[PDB]
Amino acid sequence: MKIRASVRPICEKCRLIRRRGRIIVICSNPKHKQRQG
Amino acid sequence: VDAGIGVMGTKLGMMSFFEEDGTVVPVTVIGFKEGNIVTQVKTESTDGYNAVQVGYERLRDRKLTMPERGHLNKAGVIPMRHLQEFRLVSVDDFTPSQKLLFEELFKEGDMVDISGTTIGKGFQGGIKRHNFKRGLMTHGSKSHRALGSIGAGTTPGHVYKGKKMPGRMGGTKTKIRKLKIMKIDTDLRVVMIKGAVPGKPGNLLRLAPAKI
Amino acid sequence: MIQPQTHLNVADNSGARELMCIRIIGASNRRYARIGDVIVAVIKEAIPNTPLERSEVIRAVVVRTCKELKRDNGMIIRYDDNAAVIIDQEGNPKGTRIFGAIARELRQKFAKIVSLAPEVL
Amino acid sequence: AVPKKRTSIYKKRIRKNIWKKKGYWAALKAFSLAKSLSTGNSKSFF
Amino acid sequence: MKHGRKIHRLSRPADQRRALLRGLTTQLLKHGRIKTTRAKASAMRKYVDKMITLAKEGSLHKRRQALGFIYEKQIVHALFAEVPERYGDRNGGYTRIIRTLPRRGDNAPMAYIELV
Amino acid sequence: ETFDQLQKRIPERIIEHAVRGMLPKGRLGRYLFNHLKVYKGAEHPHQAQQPIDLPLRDKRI
RNA sequence: AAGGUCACGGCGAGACGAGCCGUUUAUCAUUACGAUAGGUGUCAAGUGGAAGUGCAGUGAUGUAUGCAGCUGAGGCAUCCUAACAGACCCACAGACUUGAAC
RNA sequence: GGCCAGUGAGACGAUGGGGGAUAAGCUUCAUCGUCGAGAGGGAAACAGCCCGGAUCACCAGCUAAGGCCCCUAAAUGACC
RNA sequence: CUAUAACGGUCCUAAGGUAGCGAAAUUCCUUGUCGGGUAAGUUCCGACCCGCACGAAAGGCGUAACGAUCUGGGCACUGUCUCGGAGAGAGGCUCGGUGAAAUAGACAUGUCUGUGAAGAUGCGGACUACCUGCACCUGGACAGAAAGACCCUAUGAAGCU
RNA sequence: UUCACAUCGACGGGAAGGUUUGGCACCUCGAUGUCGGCUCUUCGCCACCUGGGGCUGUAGUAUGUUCCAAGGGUUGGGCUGUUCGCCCAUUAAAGCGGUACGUGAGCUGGGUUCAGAACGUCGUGAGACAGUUCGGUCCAUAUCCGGUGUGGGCGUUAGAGCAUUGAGAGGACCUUUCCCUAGUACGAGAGGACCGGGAAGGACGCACCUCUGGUGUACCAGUUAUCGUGCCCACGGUAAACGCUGGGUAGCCAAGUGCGGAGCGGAUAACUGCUGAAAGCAUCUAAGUAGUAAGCCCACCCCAAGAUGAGUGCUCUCCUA
Repeated sequence: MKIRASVRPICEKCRLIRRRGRIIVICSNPKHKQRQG
Repeated sequence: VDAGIGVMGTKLGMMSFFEEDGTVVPVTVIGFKEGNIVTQVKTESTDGYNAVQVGYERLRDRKLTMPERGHLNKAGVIPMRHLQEFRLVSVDDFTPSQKLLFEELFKEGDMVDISGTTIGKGFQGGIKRHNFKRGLMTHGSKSHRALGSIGAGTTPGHVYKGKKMPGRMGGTKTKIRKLKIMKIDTDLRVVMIKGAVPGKPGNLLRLAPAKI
Repeated sequence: MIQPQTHLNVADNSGARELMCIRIIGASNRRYARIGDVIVAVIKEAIPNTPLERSEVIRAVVVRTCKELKRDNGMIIRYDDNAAVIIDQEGNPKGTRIFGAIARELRQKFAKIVSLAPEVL
Repeated sequence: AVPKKRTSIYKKRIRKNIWKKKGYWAALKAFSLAKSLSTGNSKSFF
Repeated sequence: MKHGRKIHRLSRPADQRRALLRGLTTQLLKHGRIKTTRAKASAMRKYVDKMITLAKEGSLHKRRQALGFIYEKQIVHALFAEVPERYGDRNGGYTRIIRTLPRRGDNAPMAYIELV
Repeated sequence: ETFDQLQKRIPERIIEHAVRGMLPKGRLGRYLFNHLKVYKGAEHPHQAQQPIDLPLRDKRI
């Protein structure tokens, strides 16, 4: 996990998904798996 | 909800059973003044739950009032003092007409729970009710054995309810759990049970199988 | 019952005479050390021809005690002194000849203390 | 320990009448003992 | 708590209680009928039953323990010459605890001891 | 304690908690609190005064 | 009236109230109840050899009677004593209204 | 002008600023409003915010501020 | 070699601290650094001298004996303690007699939370509580005392220099 | 080693909290008693450990960081009045704070350093130091609220004796090594698992006195001084509330003895998902739905219909004029 509350989608496959109210960021690399603000 | 009917018996001192392996176990000795006759069953039809109502201590008729002895003679049984039910799930086959149930049902079931009136100790302090600590016995101290602080400062303005004060310690019933059975006596009407029942020899004692 | 300020005599010839035991290991009660519990001893006095001097923290084993010892056989064993064996964490002591008798339940964890003992009761 | 204020006529007549009602309860016992002290075979009061 | 402590202690300390027992059972054996309080009455009942049955078997050892317990000299020797002739076949129960009116000044429950 | 926990556990405390804050909670709303008769079953045990159904004026339910 | 309360004899219950157990021709007989407390008689149990006498010793003392003597808060038996005499509270179909069948 | 008093500790709110850290229900000034010395209504309660200035009576009506589901008076009002 | 100053010059005074002592009843930094004691020692003892701010009759440095003096350590000893427990008295509890006191606006005298002279049983909302005793405990009533000894004001009082 | 975002993050910026030092002087000086310790709470999460997970420059052990989660725990000591802090032995870990020092109408030391004295320094001096040292009275019968126990009255629509359902509330739901799996996965070796079981502990709690004891002024036994029982013997009194000792039954107690902490029970927080659309690709979700936390609830032990919503069941009694 990364609670980076405001970082952009940073890898070239960082899809941006709002699930259950919260905004998360997924990518192929598990580094970029973030839950945003 | 209990997992089965139990009995009730009286405590008759403690001793030590010598197992033939060589161990020495401290057992309590249970007697039975009169058989635990099922007096009144309460099923799902005529009552909101299902329970089997047994009793104990056959007595003289002068010892027992008119509603009590009328209730016991409604079942056609002997007049007896003690009277308790066990709530049991609706698969029961128990007639309230003089089921003098024998005590064989606990030996293979080597786990039993017991309930009883513990011995009362009267109005005892906080040093033995709730296992507090005493103050300094010396070094100029004055709060020996006392209760200490009671609450917080100005912002509560009161003391919290359920705060540990002195009060009457013993007298209520307790249940100690999963107590492994031992050598019954089919002629001495006596059951060995390895443990320590609540109370001195003489009191009533619920003896009902486990609820694990 | 071995408090963390007791004096225990030695039960071996490791090089000490008695010890101030400090703060037992294993059983986390630490205000009641029964048999078989290792203790973080410090040397109160010793034999001055051995590499065990004064003020030396060591680990030892409580092998005798003035407090009773409940056995399942019905017996209760108790001594008149307190004794420890200057021990290492790999079983055996660094002192060979064990002085005084011990019990036999500590054979299930400390077999070298029993095998080097004069009497096992 | 020192009382902050005083009590009413209300609470005082309550407590004093509980005290005197506690005196009422210990004379029907004395009426029973005075009635058993009368003519009858009782093994007491020599 | 007092579970099973069957000594009956009075409002007096231990040795003073012993002297109250010995003196009041002594003058109880002197006059026969006596006015006590009820705690003093039962406390006389146990010990004076012990002193009637003590010199029931009139040996020297019983007479010397009995003379050791009772204060007055000439009342022990008036006792074993009286208790087998009177209190034979009674087999216990040598007194009676006839109660009376309470005492003016204390409301003390006041009792009255016989020899029957 | 949430709404589904009472509605699974004791449902007739739901409405009984809704209307108790609707009545004037003094000595008189406490008297007309007992006028409420909520039952979880499909049938009520009352045959008191032949209870006529309640008239509604609420177009949004 | 049923049932309680006082009194009574107490408790493994208890500050006081509470609570609990008794409150007597207190079994009679073929087999669980009608011994509450004290005393008594015995049995566990504690300390541990009592007094008196004899014997040995100059005497301190030891020894036999004699696990004797006292203790008996515990168990059982026993009605010998006290549970006698009483008193008091609560009574007299349980307001009014609907529905069902009888 | 004559006789004759108090008062000379102010407080908050808007604007104009200084001190502060453009921090304080902070401090000091300048104009104004209220309280002080002001009741009532709205603000859940609550000196200074809004309406408003209480001679008294009425089991009279119309309104300002503000509100119209229930507690608690009036719309479970209409249309976007 | 790194140092440190035997030694030197200069300014100002009346003179620039002698012996001995020295992180001391004196050392702020500081729990200075080292050694001893202790498992571990801001306390203790022995030293170095960087003495904020020792020092020679406001005496300095020592020491036998002495001290209800201060302080550091050790042996024996124990409920001081781990960790409490039992028993005996005088109270406490009950009954009968006698019988006050401080205090007190009237008290029909809840909890949370919020507001308010910014810490509310008394105002607001909610929740909780049948009435009334007895025995203990003292968190609140900004509890009782007693016109705050501390702080400031008085064109106050007094002692002393 | 490459690589801003495994982990730190310079130069800067934006917040929350009211736990430090501060600023204001708004309540209180006809009195709101500071700092530390003992006793005893309760609460927050900004998490030290325990439970679940993500990422890792995570091979495994152990981690680093972070999410959910405050149920429970958070040692014994040497120094100091100490808070803090240093050190020793450890432990799963030895958390930080609020409650006016949380708590002196519950209790004791340094201090608002009170009155005596001494050292340094300042002052001509009296005296003084946010310098040091020695000594230095701390009160109290609870009126009310609050609490813990325990009644009495009345009510519960006739009056009772029992028997229980349980709304609501309490307590308990804690934790560590060791062994099998297995020296197996993994690793060149060295090391050494997850998961699922067992066993021994620790604290806590409920009991009990069968054993081991402490006490035991019911007791019995030894002995000193003395006075009485006429005297010897033998006893009794006193040497506070045992003369001093030696043991002890029944009580009470633990250090002793038993037992407890159970749940393929329900729903969830973080997360992993299964189909799966708004953008014919996708995505844990927008429809539905699955695993799963020491957390919530239920089950567990006790009280419990004053639960005025006052319950349910059985049984007794209301007669005479």
